[PDB]
Amino acid sequence: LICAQKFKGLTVLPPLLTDEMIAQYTSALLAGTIT
Amino acid sequence: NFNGLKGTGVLTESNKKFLPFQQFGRDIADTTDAVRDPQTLEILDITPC
Ligand SMILES: *[C@@H]1O[C@H](CO)[C@@H](O[C@@H]2O[C@H](CO)[C@@H](O)[C@H](O)[C@H]2NC(C)=O)[C@H](O)[C@H]1NC(C)=O
Repeated sequence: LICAQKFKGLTVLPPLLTDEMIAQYTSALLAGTIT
Repeated sequence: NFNGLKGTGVLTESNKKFLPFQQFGRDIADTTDAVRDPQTLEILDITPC
């Protein structure tokens, strides 16, 4: 409940780049450096 | 205001297990989050507005 006790004005905002897009960039760099 | 338990917010219904001698409820931030009504014997939870 340590994550849900944020009633006292302490917010965490998500990153703009999600995990899927980061993994897709990683796959793109891997493909570009292998082929 | 239940015997000096002043606060601001809504009082939702909570059904957590307590003890007969335990009526107060605090949290990590040392704030009154769960309370027991003095007259009637159910449990309320303070949620901000
Ligand atoms: C507070 O006092 C009142 C009388 O002034 C009592 O409440 C009654 O409790 C009985 C329980 O057997 C109920 O059947 C009645 O309907 C209640 N009357 C009311 C609420 O007017 C009792 O002594 C105390 N009540 C509580 C909830 O502690």
